[PDB]
Amino acid sequence: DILAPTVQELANLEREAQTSFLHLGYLP
Amino acid sequence: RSYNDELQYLDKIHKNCWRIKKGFVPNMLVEGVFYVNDPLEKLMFEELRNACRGGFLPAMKQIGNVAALPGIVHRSIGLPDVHSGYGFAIGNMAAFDMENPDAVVSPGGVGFDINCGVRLLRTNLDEGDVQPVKEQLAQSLFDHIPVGVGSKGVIPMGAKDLEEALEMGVDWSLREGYAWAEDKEHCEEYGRMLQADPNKVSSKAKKRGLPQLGTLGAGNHYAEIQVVDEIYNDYAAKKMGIDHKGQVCVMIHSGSRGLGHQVATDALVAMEKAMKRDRITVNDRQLACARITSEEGQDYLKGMAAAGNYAWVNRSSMTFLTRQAFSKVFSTTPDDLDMHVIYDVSHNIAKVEEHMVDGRQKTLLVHRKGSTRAFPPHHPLIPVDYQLTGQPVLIGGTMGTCSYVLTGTEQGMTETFGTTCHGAGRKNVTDVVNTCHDAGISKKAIKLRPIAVIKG
Amino acid sequence: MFRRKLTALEYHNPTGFDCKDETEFRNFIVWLEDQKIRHYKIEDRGNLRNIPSSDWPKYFEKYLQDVNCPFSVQERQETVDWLLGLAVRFEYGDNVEKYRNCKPVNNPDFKAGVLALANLLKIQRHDDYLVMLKAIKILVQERLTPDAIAKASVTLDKHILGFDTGDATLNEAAQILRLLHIEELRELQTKINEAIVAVQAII
Amino acid sequence: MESDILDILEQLGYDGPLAEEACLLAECGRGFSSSEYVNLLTWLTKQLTQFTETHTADPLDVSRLLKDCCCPYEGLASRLANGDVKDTRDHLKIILFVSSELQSAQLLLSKTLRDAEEREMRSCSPLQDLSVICHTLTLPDPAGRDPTDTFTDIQTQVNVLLEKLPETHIGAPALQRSISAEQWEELEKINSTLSAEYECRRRMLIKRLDVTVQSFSWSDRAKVKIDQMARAYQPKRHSLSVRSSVSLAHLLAARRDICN
Amino acid sequence: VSKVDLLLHPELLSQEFIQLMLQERNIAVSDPEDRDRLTGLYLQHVIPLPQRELPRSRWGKRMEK
Repeated sequence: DILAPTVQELANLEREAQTSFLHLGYLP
Repeated sequence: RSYNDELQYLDKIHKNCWRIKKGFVPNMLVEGVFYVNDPLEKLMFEELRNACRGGFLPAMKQIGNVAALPGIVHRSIGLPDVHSGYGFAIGNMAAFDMENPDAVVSPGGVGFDINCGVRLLRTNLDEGDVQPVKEQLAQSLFDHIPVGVGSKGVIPMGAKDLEEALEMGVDWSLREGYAWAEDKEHCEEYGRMLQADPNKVSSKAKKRGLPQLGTLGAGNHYAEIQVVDEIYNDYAAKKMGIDHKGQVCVMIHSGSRGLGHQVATDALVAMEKAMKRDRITVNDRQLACARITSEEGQDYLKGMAAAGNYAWVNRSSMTFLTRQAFSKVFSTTPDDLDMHVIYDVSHNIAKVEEHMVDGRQKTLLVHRKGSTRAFPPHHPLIPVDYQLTGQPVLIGGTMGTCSYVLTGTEQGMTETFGTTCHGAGRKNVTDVVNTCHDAGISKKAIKLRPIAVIKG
Repeated sequence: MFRRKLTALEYHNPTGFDCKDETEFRNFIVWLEDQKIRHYKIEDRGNLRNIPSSDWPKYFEKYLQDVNCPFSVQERQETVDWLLGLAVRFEYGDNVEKYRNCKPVNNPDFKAGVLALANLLKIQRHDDYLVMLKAIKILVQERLTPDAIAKASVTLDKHILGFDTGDATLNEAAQILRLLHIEELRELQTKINEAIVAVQAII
Repeated sequence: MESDILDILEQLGYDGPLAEEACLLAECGRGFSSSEYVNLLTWLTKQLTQFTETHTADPLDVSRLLKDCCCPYEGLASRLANGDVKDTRDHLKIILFVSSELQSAQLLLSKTLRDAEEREMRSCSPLQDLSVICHTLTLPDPAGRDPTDTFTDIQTQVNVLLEKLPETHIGAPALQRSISAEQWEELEKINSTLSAEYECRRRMLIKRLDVTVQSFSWSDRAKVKIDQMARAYQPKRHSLSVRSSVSLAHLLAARRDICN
Repeated sequence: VSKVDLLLHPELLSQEFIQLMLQERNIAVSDPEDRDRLTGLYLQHVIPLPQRELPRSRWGKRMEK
């Protein structure tokens, strides 16, 4: 494809950041 | 039911937390809770007693009906400003796990006025500086901003411009030159919603809302100007840019005009029909719910996102108009005045967050009607300035009582899913703020008192 | 053949260049036009950019006439050399003086000196003898600079670490590391804001 | 071709009478007979031979150099060796070729030297830090010198600016408590995980900027102002990096002002 | 107008499209999996640049007139 889905991968990056933040200091 | 037979279902966890166990209403899925202090307990219990002794359910019973919908996890929560409303209670909070296919959305959960919020601007002048020209400034603000029912935006718009604004949001307002690069930073969701389709909006809504952009509207919407009164957290106030008392600020409270209401109604009328096929039954006919993985649910989600982008564009345009008015009055460039934006929160939006439940990570779609999102410090979705103090939460009231600026806490993120109050509601704003502070779900930083209010 | 001239212009295939080829010659011409000569705007080069068209040589003639090249495509090698020389000359006209002058032609005392320098500048001792040296480097660059000397004339616990390692001394180090990371991220965000402002100023 | 040769000579710098177009044209028309021409050819060819790996303006020697330097002009080498060609155009062509080759050789050597010095800097050695300190404190480069001498030099240098500025300038270190070697492994692990998380956050920020500029690019004015947009956006954008540069050295060198 | 807008933003381009451009221009590619190397090559060889300002030399003066 001549273009890549940028909004979807931005959402993926945001979700990954949230997962990392939770795993750092909210792990029981 | 008997009053004592009704009150046998209520208990207390600690001083600022009650508990409604299962059995208050049929087909419950988990217990409900609400955060109230001693003054709020009296009001809630008087309302319950009078209801048990009008066509509106009591707030506790509406919490109970909300606590029965499929997919709901953790507990139904009533923030200290909870009061009765259409479908979901005003000030009620509920998060549904997307993993369960039984999970549902609710047009009443998000609200009729989709994504109405408060934006704060700071200014480096003082009360004794605005006061000599207070009347002139008020007149200039009244004339510059079109406020009222039926008023049309001063700046022009068309179908292409409206479609682009729906698709992008604050990006469109920032491309045309209406907002600086800093405005996008200090905005919830960074000013725009990722998933959104203008063609998922009914054309009637687009036709209705074309001339309504930049207009405050009637009701609780305003563009008031106020003076700092007290500082409770010196570090938080310094981070926000307010160091000494007497500073000037301007909060704009605005909604999505007619796009939000039309999207909500057009979604509800089809959602009611889809409920019959989807085999879903709930306590109240006003509780519309269809599966997340459904055409109607996805269509409503996209329409609400477009309405939110439109509301953000409207707020950015209002900010630009206020900046221009202040610059014209004071004969100075707005950048020299340091008329930046502190934050922008929305209390009528359902968003897909990633809270943690019972030590297990889960992606939750959270409804927030009449309640404002707050996040703990170091959360990766807050501006860089507020990564050490926590996300600001602005309690936009009305004329009279003083608006507040709280900050989120670590306890609130794991307890109430990072949600706090968003005003007094249909009660005392100070009592609600004190209840939130004592419950460990917020901490106040600045108190601001109004001088001039622009309503319609 | 054209090896030195192409290498001076930083070509990606200095050796594999062939003048007599058909498509690759056009590829090189467009690369030279949009990289090492830059005569017209980006959008105007479109007719020259279209490689496989049969009307491309006419646009090539127009381009050669616009730059006022003394030769034409009747001698492909001649124009190749002239354009390479023009590009090298353009690169030369940046700093003439420096380009004209080019012409081919664990110790214990070390550790003791580093320790003394660190002690003078209040740097805690470390196991590795290179870490504190880098610390002095950063300290001197940040504070012992002309800007800082020209400009010369809240408790730690009040911040939130966001977690708890269970220690009383590692917590301070964690807080300091978090503050440094936050400062770097703020610098990046400031650069991003500057870029957005610069782009939007054009419109 | 007179303009190109004049521009090349001006770029290279010439104090001769060649600054006049008429004089250069007359000399070129004269041919090899003019002493100015042979002197200039010798002046160029000595440097050209110095620059080339294989290391008198007689036709045989310059033709041999043309053959060796891969001169691509059609028949220039053979006709120059024979001497049959006397046209001024040949003189302009050979002058242009030799001058351009010399300029290209100079550019190549300068770029190679810059790349070599950058590679030497890239090495993680104390030399880079010492050079940075000496350069920022106007001191001679310690490379090739005795380490004790340079250390004493920087030692003596530091104090002379220490007392000139107020004492409360450097400040006290923020890391006050002493840390044993046992805790350093745990500190390094904490730094590593923090670096990974903040790298992810930085990447998300850069992607947000990417989306915003993509939304910008669809404007109607964005289709008519491509030059200015490219010029004002490419160098600003392609300098951002996702890598986080925080290390333990920053922790050691951090002062009490960052912890306020 | 579309081609120049496509070539000027390597950030938004897909991996396959960047690889296709690099192969079309006969550019040597190493470690194709890594995006950093591909973006570096594209920025170093393929991306266009704005028009250069007129040089101080005589050629620039002639071009201006």
